[PDB]
Amino acid sequence: TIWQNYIDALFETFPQLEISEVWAKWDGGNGDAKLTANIRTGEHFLKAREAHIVDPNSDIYNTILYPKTGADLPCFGMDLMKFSDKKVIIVFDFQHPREKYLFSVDGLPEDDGKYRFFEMGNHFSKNIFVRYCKPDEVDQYLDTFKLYLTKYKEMIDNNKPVGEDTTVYSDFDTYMTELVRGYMKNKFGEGRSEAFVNDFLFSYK
Repeated sequence: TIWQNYIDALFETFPQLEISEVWAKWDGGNGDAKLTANIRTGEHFLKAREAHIVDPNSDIYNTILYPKTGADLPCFGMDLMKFSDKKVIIVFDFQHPREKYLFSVDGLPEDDGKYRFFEMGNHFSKNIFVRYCKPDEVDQYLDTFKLYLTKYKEMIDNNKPVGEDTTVYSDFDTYMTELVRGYMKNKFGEGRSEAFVNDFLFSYK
């Protein structure tokens, strides 16, 4: 995968997040598409849920860390998406569970507001990070990603949250579910795509 350095950085920062379930291994596409879905658990987190899909023209790593509750911490989410042979979109952010709550982190870049990608202040922070690039270029943004990870580890470590109330994340998982799902439908079928979104991606609704 073109995302190996991101994945390595994520689990260097959070070595406690160990695979607790391999939720799915699926073939799809022409199968020439392979999907891996893992649930990871470990100190300070309810779960990290990691989706990784590859085919001849795509490489998608979609992962959200859901911290334990009661410290009002955000999730950390990323959608690292090679979607064609020559194109990638990279998105990562601190995604707060509370609707309409504006979050930010001192010392991180702030989006300039030139492009309207996501609803700022509603499960996306001032520091939303969105870039398009070539597959050949994806590590240009690795250093910035590592800085985000450093700030997230600091807030997790400072707070040591212990709550296990998954309903904290209901509004967030509903919102993300509502946010065509063309890729998944085309490759794995309408049924498996629906199960993937509801039972794995956003299962706290």
